[PDB]
Amino acid sequence: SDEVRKNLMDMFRDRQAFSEHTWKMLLSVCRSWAAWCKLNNRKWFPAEPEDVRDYLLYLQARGLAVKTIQQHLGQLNMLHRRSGLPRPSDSNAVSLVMRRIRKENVDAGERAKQALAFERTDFDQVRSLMENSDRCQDIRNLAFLGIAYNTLLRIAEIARIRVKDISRTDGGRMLIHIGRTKTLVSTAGVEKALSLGVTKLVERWISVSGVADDPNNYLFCRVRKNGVAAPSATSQLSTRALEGIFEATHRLIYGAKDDSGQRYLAWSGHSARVGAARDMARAGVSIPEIMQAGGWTNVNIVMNYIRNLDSETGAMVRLLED
Amino acid sequence: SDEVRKNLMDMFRDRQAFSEHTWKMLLSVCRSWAAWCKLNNRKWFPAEPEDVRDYLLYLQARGLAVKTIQQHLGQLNMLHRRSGLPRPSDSNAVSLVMRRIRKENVDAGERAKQALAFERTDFDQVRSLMENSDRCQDIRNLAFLGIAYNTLLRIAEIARIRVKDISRTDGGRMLIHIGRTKTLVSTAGVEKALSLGVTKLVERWISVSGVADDPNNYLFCRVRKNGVAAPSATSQLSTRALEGIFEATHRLIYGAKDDSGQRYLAWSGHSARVGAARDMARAGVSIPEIMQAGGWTNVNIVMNYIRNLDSETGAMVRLLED
DNA sequence: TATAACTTCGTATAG
DNA sequence: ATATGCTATACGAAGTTAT
DNA sequence: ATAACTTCGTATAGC
DNA sequence: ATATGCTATACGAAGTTAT
Repeated sequence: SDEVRKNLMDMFRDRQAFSEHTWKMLLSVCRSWAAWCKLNNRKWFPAEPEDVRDYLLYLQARGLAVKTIQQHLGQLNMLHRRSGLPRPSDSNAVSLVMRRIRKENVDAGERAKQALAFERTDFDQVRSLMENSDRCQDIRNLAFLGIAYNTLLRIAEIARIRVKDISRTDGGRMLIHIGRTKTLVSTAGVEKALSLGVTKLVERWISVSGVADDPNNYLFCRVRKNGVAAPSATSQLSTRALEGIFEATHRLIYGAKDDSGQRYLAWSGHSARVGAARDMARAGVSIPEIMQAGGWTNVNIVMNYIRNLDSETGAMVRLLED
Repeated sequence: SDEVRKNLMDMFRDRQAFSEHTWKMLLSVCRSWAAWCKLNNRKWFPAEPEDVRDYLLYLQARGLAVKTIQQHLGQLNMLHRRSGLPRPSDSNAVSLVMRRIRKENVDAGERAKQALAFERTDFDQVRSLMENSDRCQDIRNLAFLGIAYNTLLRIAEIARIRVKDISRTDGGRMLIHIGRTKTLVSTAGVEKALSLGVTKLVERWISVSGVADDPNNYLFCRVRKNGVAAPSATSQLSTRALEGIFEATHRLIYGAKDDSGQRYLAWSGHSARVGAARDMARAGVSIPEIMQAGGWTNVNIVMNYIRNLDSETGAMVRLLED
C-alpha cells in the first residue's frame, strides 16, 4: 500500500515524462474502468485477472475496435507495472481473451481506416469554386487547403506556423521553415516550398488578414462571422478548426454528410497527406521522394495510402498480363 | 555482501571481454557520479534511485546532451547489474526522469548531430589538389582519405589495417581484409575492395613509406616533420591523428574553423562514412548494398546515416506547377 | 635547440 | 520483423464570445 | 440568435 | 518512434621526441 503510494508520487512528480495527450488518454481509461467496476461490483485497484477479462469482453460487446480495447488494457497495464502491482496482461485469462477477441473481431471484418483522399482533382475543383471569392474566410480556407496538400504537413504543424517562418525562395515561391520531428535522432526541421499558385493563394490570405503586421503572428487565425480576421502571436487556430475547414469544404461540394456513424465520410486533417501521397505515386515520383514529402522513414503508411493504385498491383498481375 | 565484491572482481579479471572504451566511460561516469555524491554527502555505491534521479537532473541542468546523460545512467546500470545489484533504471523515479529529461530536451529542439559529410566532390577536389604533392605526409593523407571514402571503415578499423591484410583482384584492385570492427568480432571477415584510382593512391603511399618492409606493419603510420615515415608493427597511427587528417584537409580548402566552439564545423573521423552512405543513396543504390558497404546489419542505421538527406525535393511543387 | 606531428587522456556525445 | 505504447488525429457536442 | 471557434472526452490512426 | 548494453567517435589540452 505504501509502495504504490510512493510510485504514484513518482509519476505526478515526473508527469512531464509524457504528453498531456497521453495523460488525458490514461485518465479516460481509469474513469471507464472505475465506472464499470463500481457498476459490476469489483475492486478497480489492484485489478484482478477475471475482472479485467470481464471488462475487455464488455468493451468488445460495446463494439470497440481491437486497437481501442488494446489501449484500454494498455493503460491498465501501465498503472500496475509502474506501481508495485502485476500487469493484468501477465495473466493467463487476460492473455486468452485478448487473443480470441482479436480474431473474433478480425473475423467479423474489422478494418483500420484512414482519411478520405483529398487529391489534386479535388483541390482543382475547390480552387475553381472559390478562386474568385472575396470572402475573407474563403481566402483563408483555400490557402490552408493549398499549404496542406502542397506540404503534406500535419494539422498540429500547420497550426504552429508563424509568419516569421515564411521565407522567399527562388522564383518568388514561398518557403516555410517548419519542424516535423519529435525524436532525438531525427531532423530538427525542414523547409517546405510552395508552388507559384499556392504561394499566391497564401499571399492573398495574409494580405486580407493582416497576420503579417507582426512576424510572431501565426499564419492562420480566427475569422469571425463578420468576415474579419483575428491575428495573434499567442493563440493559434485549434486543430479542430483546421479539421472543420476540411469537413466544411466537403459539404460545400457534397452537401450534408453521408449520415451513418462511420468515420472519414468527409475530409479530415489527414486527407491531403493521403491525397498528395497518391498523386505523387500516380505521377511516378521516386518512392523515397514521396517519403520526404510526408516525413516517412519507411513505406508502411504510404503503402496503405496507395494500396489500391494500379501501379501497386504486384508481380502476379504483371506476369499474367505479360 | 561478499558476492557483490566477487562479481566485480570477476568483471575486472575478464576486463578484455569489454572494449577499452567501455571501461574508459565506466570510470569517467563513476568519476562524475562519485563527485556529485561527495558534494552532496551521499553514498555513491550502491546508488539510491532518488539520488541517481537528482544526478541526472543535475546533468541535464549542466547542459549536457541527452545521449551523454543516458550514458551516465547506462554505466551506473551496467555496474549495478554486473554486481548482482538492482539497476537504478529499475526504479520508477529513475526511469520516469530519464524519459522526462529526454522529452524536454527534444521538445526544445535537441537533436543528436552527425559528422560534416565528406562526399565524392570533396574527395575529387582534395585529390585534385593533393595529387601533385611529393610530401610523404600528403601522399599518406590522400591515400587515407581515399580508403575512408571508398570503404566507409571507421577510423579505428582503418588504423588496425596491417600490410598483410592487403590483397588484390586479378583486375589489379586492392582488397583490404577487415576482421574486427565496432560491431563485429568474427574470424570470417570481409574484403573491402578499392577502386583502381584508390588502389593507385594507396600504392604510392606504400612505396614512399616503406611499410611493406614487414607485412605485420600497420598500413598507416606517422610521418615526422622531415618527411620520413615511421613504420611499426606494434603502434598504429592514433585515431586522434586520423581525425586530424580530416580536419586539416578541411582547413586546407576552407581555412580555420569557426569560433563558435560547436562540433562538426570541419570534417571529422566519420565524415567519409556518412558522406559516402549519402552518395550511394543519392545514387539509387539498394539498401542491401549500402548495408554491405558500411557493414550495417539493420536498415534503420542506414536511414540513420541518411537522416540528414531530408530536404525539400520540390516533388509537390513540380506536381502542382503542371 | 625549437618545433612539426604526434600521442595520451578526459569529458562529452554519436552509433 | 513484430509488437508495444506514447502521441496525434477524429469527431460529436458542450462551452464561449463577438457580431 | 448564431457564426465560428474552443474545449472535452474518448475512439482509433500513426508512427 | 522505443529501451537495452555497450562500443566507438569528437575535440581541446597537455605531454613526447626525432629532428
